[PDB]
Parts: sequence; C-alpha cells; structure tokens
Amino acid sequence: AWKDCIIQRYKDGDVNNIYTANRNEEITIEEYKVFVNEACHPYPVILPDRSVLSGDFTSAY
Amino acid sequence: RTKIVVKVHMPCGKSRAKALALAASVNGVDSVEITGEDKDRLVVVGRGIDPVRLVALLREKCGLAELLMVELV
Repeated sequence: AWKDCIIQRYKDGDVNNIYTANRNEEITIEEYKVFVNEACHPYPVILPDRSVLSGDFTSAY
Repeated sequence: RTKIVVKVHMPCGKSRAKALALAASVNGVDSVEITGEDKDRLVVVGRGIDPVRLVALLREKCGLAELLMVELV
C-alpha cells in the first residue's frame, strides 16, 4: 500500500485495468482525467468510453 | 517510466482480480493490465518499480510468476 486507493475500471464485461491514486489526487486513465476523493471514490464514474470507474482503499481491494 | 510484463498463474476471474490488486500494491505502480489470449499476463506500468519484488509477491500468492520483460516507456 504505497498509495491509499485502487481505482478499478470495468469495460466489456470485466475489470482488466486498475490504477493507483492517493486520496484527493487527480490521475489520468487513457485520455481522461479522474479525480479521487477522500473516500477513494473516482469522479467521473462513467468515462466517455462508457467504462465504469470504482474505487476503495487498497487493502479492501 | 518502466513497463513490466509478467506471466501469472491466474486461471479464473477471482485470481485475475487478486493479482491485479496485488501488483497495484507495489511501490511505483500506476497501472496494471490483463493481456494475452489466455488472460494470464500482467502489464505493470509505473516509476521506480522493483520488478524482482513485484514478481516475488505475485509468485508467493499465485504460485507462478515469470518476469517476461522490463522496458522503458
């Protein structure tokens, strides 16, 4: 757990991509900017490619 | 900015999810991806990743972990 959060990305029936982030960090996922709040929740939830973002603290997976 | 590719024994979706989370836990990892026609390769991308420690962790928890490639990017 070097970063607080894991953002999971669900597209086409599976999570095949996950990204790390600290709370209140903005990361990039493909071309898109994602903001991750103090509860590890990502904004926006639905990326423009209709993929679905989900997050939580690292230990909860 | 290194890209690291790892064969991991992850035969079902629950182990693909465990491996994804496990690689992500390692210092310097920004992203982890599942690739290969048999859903058995992790592409780990970050900065300053210790790839020996990465593969050892996946090996300890998934049984098999082979370091296929490290590459600048």
